[PDB]
Amino acid sequence: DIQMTQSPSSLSASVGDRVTITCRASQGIDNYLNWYQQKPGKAPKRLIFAASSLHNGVPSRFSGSGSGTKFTLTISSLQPEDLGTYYCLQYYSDPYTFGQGTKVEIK
Amino acid sequence: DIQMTQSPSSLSASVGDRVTITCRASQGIDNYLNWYQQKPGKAPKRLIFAASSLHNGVPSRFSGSGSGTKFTLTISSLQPEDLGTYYCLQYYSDPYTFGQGTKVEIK
Amino acid sequence: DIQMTQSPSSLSASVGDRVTITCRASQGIDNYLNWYQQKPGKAPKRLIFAASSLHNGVPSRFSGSGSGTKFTLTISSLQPEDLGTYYCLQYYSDPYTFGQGTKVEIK
Amino acid sequence: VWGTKNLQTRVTAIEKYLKDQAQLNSWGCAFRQVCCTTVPWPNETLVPNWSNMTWQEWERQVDFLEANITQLLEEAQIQQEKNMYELQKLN
Amino acid sequence: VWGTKNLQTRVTAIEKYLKDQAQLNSWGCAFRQVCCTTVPWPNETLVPNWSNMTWQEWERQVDFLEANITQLLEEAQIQQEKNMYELQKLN
Amino acid sequence: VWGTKNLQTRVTAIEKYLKDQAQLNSWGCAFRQVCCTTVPWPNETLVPNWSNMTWQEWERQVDFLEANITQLLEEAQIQQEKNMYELQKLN
Amino acid sequence: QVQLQESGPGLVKPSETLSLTCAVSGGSVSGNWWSWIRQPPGKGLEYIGRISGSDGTTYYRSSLKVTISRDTSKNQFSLRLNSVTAADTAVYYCARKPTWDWFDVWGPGLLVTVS
Amino acid sequence: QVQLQESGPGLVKPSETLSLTCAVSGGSVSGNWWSWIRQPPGKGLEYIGRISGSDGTTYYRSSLKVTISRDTSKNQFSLRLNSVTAADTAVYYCARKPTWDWFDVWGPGLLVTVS
Amino acid sequence: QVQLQESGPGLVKPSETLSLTCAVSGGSVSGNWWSWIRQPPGKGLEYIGRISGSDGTTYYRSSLKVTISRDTSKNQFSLRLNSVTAADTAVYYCARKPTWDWFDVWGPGLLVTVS
Amino acid sequence: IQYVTVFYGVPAWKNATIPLFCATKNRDTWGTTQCLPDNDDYSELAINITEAFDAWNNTVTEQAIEDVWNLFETSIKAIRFRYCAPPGYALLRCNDSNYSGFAPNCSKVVVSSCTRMMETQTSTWFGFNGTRAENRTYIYWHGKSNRTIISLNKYYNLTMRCRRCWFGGSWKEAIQEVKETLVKHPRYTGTNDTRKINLTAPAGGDPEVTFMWTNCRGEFLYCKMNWFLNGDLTCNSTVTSLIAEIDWTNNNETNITMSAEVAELYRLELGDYKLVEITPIGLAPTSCRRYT
Amino acid sequence: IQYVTVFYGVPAWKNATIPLFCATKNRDTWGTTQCLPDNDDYSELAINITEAFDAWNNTVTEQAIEDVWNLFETSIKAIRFRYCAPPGYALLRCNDSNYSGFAPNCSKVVVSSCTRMMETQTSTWFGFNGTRAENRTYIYWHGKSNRTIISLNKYYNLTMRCRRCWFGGSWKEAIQEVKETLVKHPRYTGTNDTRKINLTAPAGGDPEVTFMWTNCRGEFLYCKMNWFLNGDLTCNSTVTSLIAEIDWTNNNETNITMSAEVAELYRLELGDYKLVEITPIGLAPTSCRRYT
Amino acid sequence: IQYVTVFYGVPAWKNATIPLFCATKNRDTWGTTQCLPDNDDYSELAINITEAFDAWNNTVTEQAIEDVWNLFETSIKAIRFRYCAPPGYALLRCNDSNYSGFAPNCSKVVVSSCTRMMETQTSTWFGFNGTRAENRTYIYWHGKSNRTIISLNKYYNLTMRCRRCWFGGSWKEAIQEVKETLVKHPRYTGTNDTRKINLTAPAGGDPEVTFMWTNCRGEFLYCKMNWFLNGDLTCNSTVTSLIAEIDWTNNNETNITMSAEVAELYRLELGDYKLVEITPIGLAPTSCRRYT
Ligand SMILES: *[C@@H]1O[C@H](CO)[C@@H](O[C@@H]2O[C@H](CO)[C@@H](O[C@@H]3O[C@H](CO[C@H]4O[C@H](CO)[C@@H](O)[C@H](O)[C@@H]4O)[C@@H](O)[C@H](O[C@H]4O[C@H](CO)[C@@H](O)[C@H](O)[C@@H]4O)[C@@H]3O)[C@H](O)[C@H]2NC(C)=O)[C@H](O)[C@H]1NC(C)=O
Ligand SMILES: *[C@@H]1O[C@H](CO)[C@@H](O[C@@H]2O[C@H](CO)[C@@H](O[C@@H]3O[C@H](CO[C@H]4O[C@H](CO)[C@@H](O)[C@H](O)[C@@H]4O)[C@@H](O)[C@H](O[C@H]4O[C@H](CO)[C@@H](O)[C@H](O)[C@@H]4O)[C@@H]3O)[C@H](O)[C@H]2NC(C)=O)[C@H](O)[C@H]1NC(C)=O
Ligand SMILES: *[C@@H]1O[C@H](CO)[C@@H](O[C@@H]2O[C@H](CO)[C@@H](O[C@@H]3O[C@H](CO)[C@@H](O)[C@H](O)[C@@H]3O)[C@H](O)[C@H]2NC(C)=O)[C@H](O)[C@H]1NC(C)=O
Ligand SMILES: *[C@@H]1O[C@H](CO)[C@@H](O)[C@H](O)[C@H]1NC(C)=O
Ligand SMILES: *[C@@H]1O[C@H](CO)[C@@H](O)[C@H](O)[C@H]1NC(C)=O
Ligand SMILES: *[C@@H]1O[C@H](CO)[C@@H](O)[C@H](O)[C@H]1NC(C)=O
Ligand SMILES: *[C@@H]1O[C@H](CO)[C@@H](O)[C@H](O)[C@H]1NC(C)=O
Ligand SMILES: *[C@@H]1O[C@H](CO)[C@@H](O)[C@H](O)[C@H]1NC(C)=O
Repeated sequence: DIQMTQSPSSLSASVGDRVTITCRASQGIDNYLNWYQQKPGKAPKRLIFAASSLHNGVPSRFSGSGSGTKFTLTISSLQPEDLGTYYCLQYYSDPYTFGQGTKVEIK
Repeated sequence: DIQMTQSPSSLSASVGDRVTITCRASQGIDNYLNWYQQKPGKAPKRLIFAASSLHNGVPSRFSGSGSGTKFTLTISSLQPEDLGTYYCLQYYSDPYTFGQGTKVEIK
Repeated sequence: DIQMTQSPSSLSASVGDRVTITCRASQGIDNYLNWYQQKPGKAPKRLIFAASSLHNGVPSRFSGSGSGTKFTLTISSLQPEDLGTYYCLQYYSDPYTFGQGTKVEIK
Repeated sequence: VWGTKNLQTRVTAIEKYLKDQAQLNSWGCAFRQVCCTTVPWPNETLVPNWSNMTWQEWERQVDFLEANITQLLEEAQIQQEKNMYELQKLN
Repeated sequence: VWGTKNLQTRVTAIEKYLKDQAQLNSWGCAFRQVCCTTVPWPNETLVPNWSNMTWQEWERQVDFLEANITQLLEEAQIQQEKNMYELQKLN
Repeated sequence: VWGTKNLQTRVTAIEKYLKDQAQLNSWGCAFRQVCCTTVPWPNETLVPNWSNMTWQEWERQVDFLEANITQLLEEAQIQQEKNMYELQKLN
Repeated sequence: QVQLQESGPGLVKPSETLSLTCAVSGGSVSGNWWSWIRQPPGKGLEYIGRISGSDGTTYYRSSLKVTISRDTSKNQFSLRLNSVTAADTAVYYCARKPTWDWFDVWGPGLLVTVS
Repeated sequence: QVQLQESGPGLVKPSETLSLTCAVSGGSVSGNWWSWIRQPPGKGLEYIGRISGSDGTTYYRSSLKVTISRDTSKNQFSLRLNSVTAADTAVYYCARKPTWDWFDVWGPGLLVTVS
Repeated sequence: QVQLQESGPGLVKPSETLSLTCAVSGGSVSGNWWSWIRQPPGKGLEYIGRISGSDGTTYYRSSLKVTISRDTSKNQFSLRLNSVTAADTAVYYCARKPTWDWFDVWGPGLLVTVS
Repeated sequence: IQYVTVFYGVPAWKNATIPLFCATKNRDTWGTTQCLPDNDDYSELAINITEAFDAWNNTVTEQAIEDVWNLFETSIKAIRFRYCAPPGYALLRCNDSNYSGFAPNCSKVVVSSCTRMMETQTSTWFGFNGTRAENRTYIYWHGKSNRTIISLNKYYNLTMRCRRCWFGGSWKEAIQEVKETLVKHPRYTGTNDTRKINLTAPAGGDPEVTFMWTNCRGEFLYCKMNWFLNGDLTCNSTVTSLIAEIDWTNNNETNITMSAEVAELYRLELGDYKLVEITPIGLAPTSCRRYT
Repeated sequence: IQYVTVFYGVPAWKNATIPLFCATKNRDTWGTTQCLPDNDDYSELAINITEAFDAWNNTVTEQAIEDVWNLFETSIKAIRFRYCAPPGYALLRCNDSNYSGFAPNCSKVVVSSCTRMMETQTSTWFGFNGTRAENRTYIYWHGKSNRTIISLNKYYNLTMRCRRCWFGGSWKEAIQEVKETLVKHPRYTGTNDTRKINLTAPAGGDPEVTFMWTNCRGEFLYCKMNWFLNGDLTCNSTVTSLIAEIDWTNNNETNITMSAEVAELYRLELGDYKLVEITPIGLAPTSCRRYT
Repeated sequence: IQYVTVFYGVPAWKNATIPLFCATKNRDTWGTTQCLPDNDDYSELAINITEAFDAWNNTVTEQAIEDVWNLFETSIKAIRFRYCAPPGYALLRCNDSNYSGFAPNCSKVVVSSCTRMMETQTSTWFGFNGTRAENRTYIYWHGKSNRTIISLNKYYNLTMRCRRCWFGGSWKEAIQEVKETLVKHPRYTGTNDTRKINLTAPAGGDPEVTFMWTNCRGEFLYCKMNWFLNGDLTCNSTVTSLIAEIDWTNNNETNITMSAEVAELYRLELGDYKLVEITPIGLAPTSCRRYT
C-alpha cells in the first residue's frame, strides 16, 4: 500500500491567475494516472487520462504531464465552468489509493 | 599483457534452450573481436566478426554484441549443426591472448 | 564585477603553426562575447562575434567556439596579415571587463 | 494519345509516392519503419489476436475508427513540441 | 490539348512541393514546424512589433535581406557538423 | 508532340530526384551529407590513396562490389533497431 | 450515444440485503469491464471491487468480502451484499471501470440511507 | 557603404572643456545605438558610457559622472565633459556600440594631449 | 572461389629443421596479409607470428625468435625454423591472418610428430 | 541575443502563373475532357490585409480565352465549368462594392479555394448570359488604355427574342439613368453629356465591323441594326454586358467607336479574381538556440 | 497501457483505377508507341486470404477497349502487348478452376507484378485466337444482366479456313457435351433442354445484325450463315470463344438472340484480373512509448 | 577498423539518355512551343579526368533529327534554339583541337550547364550556315563505317548566290590544301593521291541521287551540277560543311560516291557533346562509427 499527498482542499483565487493541482506518487507508477471532475449532485466526466491524453470537451485549459516520480496538473486560466471537486486515480496495483478531494470555492 | 576469462568448457543443454558464451575483455579493446568454430579434425570457419557483423552461412542464430568492457554472445536456439569448439580472438595489441576452448557435448 | 584572464601578451611563432588565444570567463556569460583586431594607428575591424558567427573577410582561419564557462579561439594557420593586438569583449552585465591586449610580434 | 497515357501513369506514381509520405512525416516519424506514439489505443477490448489474424482483414475492421485516431496526431505533435521552446529560454 | 493541360498542373504541384522542401531540409530542419538556428538576427533594431504586425506585410519588408541570411546557412551546417567527425576519432 | 517533350523531361527529374533519395533514407541516413555506418569495409587492402585519387575513377573500380555492400544495409538497419523495442519493455 | 439510467429502493434499514440495479442500453454487458463505486457524503471515492464481463478475469478487493454477479438476462447487472454496515452506507454510482480508452460513462446514482 | 569622418582640436590644456565631434553620413543617428570609447596609449580599451538614439533607453556607467547629448541637428553628435583629468587623456574613438549585428564601423579618431 | 591445398613431411625427429609448405592458388601472395598458426592437441590457439606480403610491414612476436620468408617464386610460401622443441610440436595450419574483411580461408593442415 | 528562427505554415503569398484543374457538373463534354469531379463549395473567409487586384493583366483570364477557343475549334474539325487550385494555391476576390477593375486598396478581400460558375459565349456587340448580373451598375476603366466594358443591371432584363431579330428592347428609362452614372464614373473628362449623345457605328469598309456576329445553335447571323439607333429553331437571350471603346475628338461632340472583340467578354466574368502562390516559409528572430 | 504504433510496409490493399504502362516484345508498332521494354516474368505467388473478383466492372478491361479502338482508328486516318503495374500496385488472379466471372470467395488467389499476353482482334459473332484456350469448359454469367460469353475447349479446335467461307466445322460430338453443361451451368432456369434447341438468328431489319463482320488483312466480309443452321490472300482462324445473349419467353421454347458486340471479346481475355492499390500504412497497439 | 561511410554530392557520373528542355531567344515559334526562357550563359569550367566521346552514337543528336523533322512537318500540314539540362544533369565538351569524332582520351574536357547555339537547315549535298566555322580544318571518320563529313574553314567563305545557281565558288587554292590534309588525316589507306582525284557523281537511276535538293524560302530546286566538275525572291548561302561517303575499289583510282543524307548535317553541329547523369552517391571507408 502507498499514500498519496494531495493539494490543499481550500483555494482562494482571482480571475486571470494560474491554478496548479498536484497529487504526488509514492513510486514510479509509470503514468497510469487518471482525472475526473464531479459537479455537486451530478456524475463525474473525464477531462484528462493517462497523464497526457487530451479528451474532447476543453481545448487547452486542462493539460497534465509528468512521469516517474514527479506529476503535476497545470491550468492556464480559471473560468466559471471549472468548479466542484477534483480527484486523481491510479490503478497500477491492486490496492487503490485515492485523494482527499478539493472543495473548490471561487471568489 | 592481459588475461581473458572464458565461459566453462563443459556444457549440458537441451533442445529449444538459449546458450550464452562469453569471454570478458580486460579493458576497452574497442570491439576488435572475432569468432571462429572448428569442427573435430577440420578447419575453422568464420561466423561473426568485428563483434556485430553478420557473415554468410547462418541467418540469425549467431549474433554477438557488446562494446567497451562488456561483451556477450547470444544464440537464440541450439541445432545439431552447432557443435565442436568455440574461440574468440582479439588483435588490438601485439601480444594476443586466447581462450581455453569449449568442448561442447550436446545431449 | 568580474576579472578576465587573458593569454600572454608576448608570443613567438613560426609559419605553419597553430596559434591559440583565450580569455577565460568568470561565470556563465552565455556566449555574449565579441572579438576585434586593431592595427597600429588604425581602427579595429570585427572578425568573429557572438562566439561562433563568421563575419565576411576571412574564410576559415578565424573561428571561435565555446559556451558556458569554457571559451577558446583557434587559428589553423598564421599569415602575414594577422598582426597587431587582440581583444575580447563581453557585455552581459553593466560593468564591462576588458583584456590586457596581446602585443604580437612575428618572427 | 498514347504519349499522354504513359505520362499519366508516371506522374500518378510520384503523386501517390509523396502523398502517403506527406500524410506520414507530419505525425513525427519521417521514414522509420516502426515507431511508437504517445496516443493511447482506444477500446483496449479490441486487442487483435496476434496468433490468428492478418493485416488485410483487421485494417478494414477498424476503417470507421481510422478517421478519429489520425486527427489526434495533429494536436499531439504541435502541443508537446511547442512547450520545449519556452523551457530552454531561462537556461 | 486538354490532356496536357491537366498533366501540366499536377507535375507543377509536385515540382513546387519538393522545391521548398528541397530548400528546406538542407539548412538542418527537415519537417519540424518551428526550430531554432545558431545564426544571429542582423539589425536587432528591426525587431518586429509582435502585437500590431502581420506575416504578409513584414515578409516583403525584409525581401532585400532574405538573399543574404539564407547563404550563411550553408557555411553554418557543414562547418559545425564536419568538426564532430574528428572529435570522436581519439575516443 | 512538343508538349509531351517538355512534360517528359520534368517528371523524369522528380522521378530521379526521389529514387536516389528513396535508395537513400532507407539505410538510416535521410539527408545528412556525411554519416557513418556500422558495416566494416571489406578488403582493407583496397584502401584508396587519398592524396592521388579521384572520386570518378575509384567509383568504377568498385562497381562489381557495389551490389554486395548495399544489400547488407537492409539486415543491419532492421535487426539492430528491432531489438531496442523489447529492451524498454521491462523498464 | 448512450442513455444510462438506473433506479433503486432508497430506503434500507440496517442489517438487510442491499439491492441496487443499473440498466445498460445500447451496449453489451459482456466484453466490457464494469465496476461499482460509492460516494460517501463526506469521504472521497473508494474502490470496492471489479468485475469483467468477458468472464476470463475475476479480481476483487480482499477487504470487503463482497461478490457481484454478471447475469446477462436482458443486458442488466446488479450488486449483491448482505448485512449492510452503518459505515458502508453511501451514494452508489454505476459505471464502467476507468481504463485507457476514450469511452467512459457514469450514472447519477441514488442515495442509500439507514436509521 | 559608409564613409565615417571626424575632426577635433587636438590640443587641450588641463582643466578645460573637452569637445570632440564625429560626423555621421549616409545613416540616421536616431534608431542606432552609439557609444564613445577611448584608447589609452598604454592601457587597453575601457568602457566609459552608452547612449541610444531612440531616446527610450539611457544607460551610463556610475563611475565617471559624464553625460553625452544626442542632438540631431544635421545628423551629428559630440561628447561633453568638463575639468579633464590627466589620467583621462587618451586617443578618442567614435563608433557604434558593439552588438550582435553584422554592421559595425569605427572612426580613426584623433589624439588628445595635455601639458 | 579458392581451393587451398598443402602438404608436408609428417615425420620430424627432435632437433631437425622444420619445413612445411602451403600452396596458394587463384590469388597473389603479395598484397595479402598471411600468418601461421598451429593447433596443439590439448591446448588452444596460440599466436606465433605475422608477415605481410606487401613487404612494407614486418611484425613478429619477440618470444619465439622465428622468421618466415615471403619468396614469391610461383605463388608459394613456407615456414622456416631450426632446432624444433618438444613443446613446439603441434598441428600446423596455414591461413591468412584474421582481419575485418569478409574473406578468410584456412587449410586443413597436417600433424607434426616427434619421438 | 535573438537568433534566427524558421517558421513553417505562416500565411504569406505572392503573384503566380500556372494552369488550373477542371471542375464541372455536367458530363459528356468531349469525352469528359479528363476533368475532375466538382465539389459544391462556395465558402469564403474574411481577410483584413489589402491586396492588389487587376482584370486585364491577370493570368487567370488569359487561359480561359485560349481554352474556350480551342473547344470551339473541335466543332469545326454551352458548358459551365470551374477552376479549383491545387494545394499551396488560392484565389482572391475583392468584395468591395466599388470595384471597377483597378482596386489596389481593397478594403475587404476574401480567399476561396475555387472560383465561381462561368458561362462561355462566342458573341460580339452584346453581353450574353454572364454571371455578374446584380443590382449595382458600374463600368470598368483601363488605366493604360481608355478601354472599357459596361455591366448591365438585372432589373431591366433587356428582353431579346430571335427567330429564323424583332425586339423593342429599348428601356428608355433604363438608359437615361445608366449614362448619367458614366458621367459620375470615377473619371469622365470633358464632354459634359448634357442631353446630347449618339451611338455612332464604326465607319464603313471591312465587312466585319459593318455587321455583328451572333450564334444561335450554329448560325452565322449578319443583320442590320440601323433601325433602332437612327421546324424552325428558336432561341432567346438575356443581355448582361456590352463591349465598347470610348473615344472623343472634341469637347462639343463625342463618337463611340464601339469594339467587337470577343475575348473581353470572358475577362469580365473572371475580372475580380487573381491567382496567388502561397509561400509557407517564414523567418523570425527568437532568443532560443540549438543544442550544440 | 498499449499505445498506438505505426507500421510501414505491412500488406494491405484496396480497389484502384489508374492507367498502366506498356510491355511488349515486337517493335515497330506505331513508332514504338513510347512503350517500355518487356521483362520475361510470369511468376506468381500463393495467397490465402480471399479477394473480390469481377469481369464486367473491372477498370483494367475498360482501358483496353478504348486503347485497341484508338490504334485501329490510326489505320483509317496484330500485336501482343502487356500491362505491368508500377511500384505500389499489383494485379490479382483467381486460380480457382470454377471461375465464371463472379468469384467473391476465391479459395486460392495469386499476386503477379504483370498480366499475361493478350491478343487484339476486331471481329463479331466469333471468338478469334484468344488466350484462355484450356481443357475446361465454362461460361460466364452476369448477375445484373444475363449477357453470357462462352469459352471453347482446345480439343475440338473448330478448324476454319477462309479465302477470297467454306467449312464443315460442326463437331457434332463437341456441341452435344458443351450444351449439356450449360444446363449444368451454376444457374439455368426452366427450359429443360431435352433434345430441342435452335440458334435463332436476330430478326430482320438493320443490315448489321443480318450479316456478320470479319477482318482478314483488311476485308469487310459480309456473307450468309443460313446453310449450316438451317495472288489471292488467304487466312485461317482458330475459334476460341463466342458472344451470346441468352433470352427466353416461355418454358416450352427458347430463342437465342445472340449479340454482336466487339468489346466483350477483350473482356474475356482479362476477365480474371483486377488492379489493387497497396497501402503500406498500418496501425497497431503496443506497450512502447516515445522518449519525452 | 575502417567502417563504410556514405558521401553525398561527390562528383560522379555515367552515361544517360533523356529528353532536354527548351532554350531560345526568338518568340512566335509555333505558339512559343511551351519553351522556357533562355539564359545568356556560355561559361565553361576546366576538368582534368578524361571522358569517352562520340558523335554517331550519342543520344543528344538523335532527338534533334526527330525534333527538326517534326517541326517541318507542321508546315506541310529558320530558328536558333538550345538545350539546357535540368539539375543533376550536365553536358561535356572536348576542347582538344584534334577532335575527329572519336576522342576516347580527351586531354582537356569542360563541363557546361547548356549547349551552344545551333542552326537547322534541311539541305542536301552542301553544308549551310553551321556553327563550327573555324580556322582549323579536320574531317570526322567513323570506326564502324568509312562515312565521313568534312568541315570547311571560314577563310575561303565559298561565296554562293542563288536566284530565280550562278557561281564560280571554286577557290582552287583552297581545295588544293584541304585534300592534302585528307591524306594526312589520321587514317588514309592506299590511294596515294598524287595529283589525281575526281568527284564522280552517283551513277544514274533514281531521280533523287541524280539531282540535289536545296530550299530557298520554300523552293524545291532541282538543277544540274555537271558544268563545274566536268518581285523575285533572292537568297544567299555561306557553305560550312559537306557530306561524303568515301569508297575505293583499287589503289590506282578512287571514286567518291557522295551521300545525300540530311540527318548527318545536324550531327556535326552537336558532334562534340554528350549527356551524362550525375550520381551524387559515394561510399568511402572511415574509422568512424555510429553511436549504438
Ligand atoms: C469497443 O470494443 C467492444 C469489444 O470489442 C465492442 O463491443 C461490441 O459492441 C457491439 C455493439 O453493437 C455488440 O453488438 C451487440 O451484440 C449484442 C449481443 O450479441 C451477442 O449476443 C450473445 C451474448 O452472449 C452472443 O452469444 C452472440 O453470439 C452475439 O455475439 C446484440 O444484442 C446487440 O444488438 C442490440 O442492438 C440492436 C440494434 O443495433 C437491437 O435491435 C438489439 O435488440 C440489441 O438491443 C449488438 O448487436 C458486440 O456484441 C460487442 N462485442 C462483444 C465481444 O461483446 C464495442 O462495440 C466497441 N466500441 C465501443 C465500446 O464504443
Ligand atoms: C582484395 O584486394 C586485393 C588487393 O587490392 C586484391 O588483390 C589482387 O588480386 C588479383 C587477383 O586476380 C591479382 O591479380 C593477379 O596478379 C598476379 C600477378 O600480378 C602482378 O605480378 C607481379 C608480382 O610482383 C607484378 O610485378 C605485376 O606487375 C603484376 O601486378 C597474376 O599472376 C594473376 O594472374 C593469375 O590468374 C590468371 C587467370 O586469371 C592466370 O592465367 C595466371 O597464370 C595467374 O595464375 C592475377 O592477374 C592482383 O595482383 C592483386 N593485387 C595486388 C596488389 O597484388 C584482391 O583481388 C581483392 N579481392 C579479394 C581478396 O577477394
Ligand atoms: C576550350 O577550348 C579552347 C580551345 O578552343 C581553350 O582555349 C584556350 O583557353 C586558354 C584559357 O586558359 C588560353 O590560355 C591563354 O593563353 C594565353 C597565351 O599567352 C595567356 O596569355 C592567357 O592568359 C591564357 O592563359 C588558350 O590560349 C586558349 N587556346 C585557344 C587555342 O583558344 C579553352 O581553354 C578550353 N576551355 C577550358 C575551360 O580550358
Ligand atoms: C483463428 O482465429 C480465431 C479468431 O476468431 C481464434 O478464435 C482461433 O483460435 C484461431 N485458430 C484456429 C481457427 O485454428
Ligand atoms: C499598430 O502598429 C503600429 C506600428 O507602426 C503601432 O505603432 C501601433 O501602436 C499599433 N496599434 C494601433 C495602430 O492601434
Ligand atoms: C599518383 O597516384 C599513384 C597511384 O597509383 C601514386 O603511386 C603516385 O605516387 C601519385 N603521384 C604522382 C603520380 O605524382
Ligand atoms: C436473367 O435473364 C433474364 C432473361 O430475360 C432477365 O429477364 C432477368 O432480368 C435476368 N436476371 C438476372 C438476375 O440476371
Ligand atoms: C573502308 O575502307 C577500308 C580500307 O581497307 C576497309 O578496310 C573498310 O572495311 C572500309 N569500310 C567500309 C565502310 O566499307
